[PDB]
Amino acid sequence: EVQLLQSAGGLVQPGGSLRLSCAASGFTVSANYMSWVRQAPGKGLEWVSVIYPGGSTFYADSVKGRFTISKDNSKNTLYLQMNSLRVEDTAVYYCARDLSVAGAFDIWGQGTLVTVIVLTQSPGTLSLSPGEKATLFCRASQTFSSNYLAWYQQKPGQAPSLLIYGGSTRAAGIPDRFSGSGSGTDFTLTINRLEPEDFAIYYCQEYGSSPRVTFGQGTRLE
Amino acid sequence: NLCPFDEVFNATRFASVYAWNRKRISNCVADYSVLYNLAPFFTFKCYGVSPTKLNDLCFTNVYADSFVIRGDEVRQIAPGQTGNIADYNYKLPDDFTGCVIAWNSNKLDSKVSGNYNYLYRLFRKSNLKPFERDISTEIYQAGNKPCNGVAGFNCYFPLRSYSFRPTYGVGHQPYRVVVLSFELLHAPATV
Ligand SMILES: *[C@@H]1O[C@H](CO)[C@@H](O)[C@H](O)[C@H]1NC(C)=O
Repeated sequence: EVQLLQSAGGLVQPGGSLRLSCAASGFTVSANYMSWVRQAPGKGLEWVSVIYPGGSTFYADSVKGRFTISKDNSKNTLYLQMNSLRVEDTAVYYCARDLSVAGAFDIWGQGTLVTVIVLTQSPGTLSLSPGEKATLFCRASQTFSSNYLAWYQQKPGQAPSLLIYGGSTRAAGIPDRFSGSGSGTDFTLTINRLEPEDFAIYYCQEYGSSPRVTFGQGTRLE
Repeated sequence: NLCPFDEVFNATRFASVYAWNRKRISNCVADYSVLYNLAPFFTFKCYGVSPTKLNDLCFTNVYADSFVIRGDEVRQIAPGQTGNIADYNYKLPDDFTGCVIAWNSNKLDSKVSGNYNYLYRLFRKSNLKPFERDISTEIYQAGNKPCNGVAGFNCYFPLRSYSFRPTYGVGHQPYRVVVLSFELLHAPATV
């Protein structure tokens, strides 16, 4: 029943610093990997930073520096230091844990928004009455491995989670609606039946190709 | 006496990352121009000393290490920098003398079903002291619970293999890599 709690916000006009306290239960920051992903308002969500157990850390390629992730084993609380920012930095910040082989970004907190290989989803946005089989296809460019694919569920007002981690074997709480099977560069996401919580946005996912993790823009399914 | 370093370079079997082969050279002479010139291995870029001056340098003994890693990992294999494999599996002590050999033998490395004989290690409590291996099959627990030494959700098995195939994007197919180190001892240098 591992859970996560953090809080930050405000700052309608620029504030140089801001610190959010990612406090965890069931695991420690020194235990395994820690990750951060920010979701811009109505835009694609991208990777920013991961710390490696033992001290090593990498930051986002888009904006090198200006951040500082520090791992505190004393408090069990993860803090991400800011120096100062500009516009477009604002987004809801999620702190999450990853292991990248049997689970990709397994458990996420609730998050909050600060203020101041490519995957392309061919089907696009689909609206459909409940009761019909649906499919989603993810297009790539470097014909990577099937084991590196992941797929995610997102519902408004709910922090997104995962359904299948490897693209072949479904994670805990298997749905008999979604399925994972891929050939070549395109990996099929087919759906059997539609449920009220099922009508939602979905993102193709790739992990392990590099220390940085890439996401897709996402498509709306309803 | 000719050295078996050419034999080591031209070897059918390389061990995986988690356990790297090690060979030593004694009372022998090694012509380094065979490595200096064009080889079936494409890349010869390395840092130890000036490669041309190698002839006149007196050196005691030679260490030979080989393994199989990924194409991007070939970038990170260099010393003085931090990577997931390097910090956890194979670490090069900085200021070392001797240098690195890199190439892609994709034709033999790739397998139709996937050559899974090659392995890596991605779970450890802390970092790794340079020039030291931990070939441990021990179940790894990270979170609060110890798992009683059994497979569980929080703990995980640290060892897991790659995924290969005959046709793949460049830079991700396995790369065979051999490295060597040079040093001096008080003993008569047998080189
Ligand atoms: C292996 O390949 C090298 C590269 O040309 C060659 O010099 C050598 O004779 C071959 N055989 C052995 C046993 O090293």
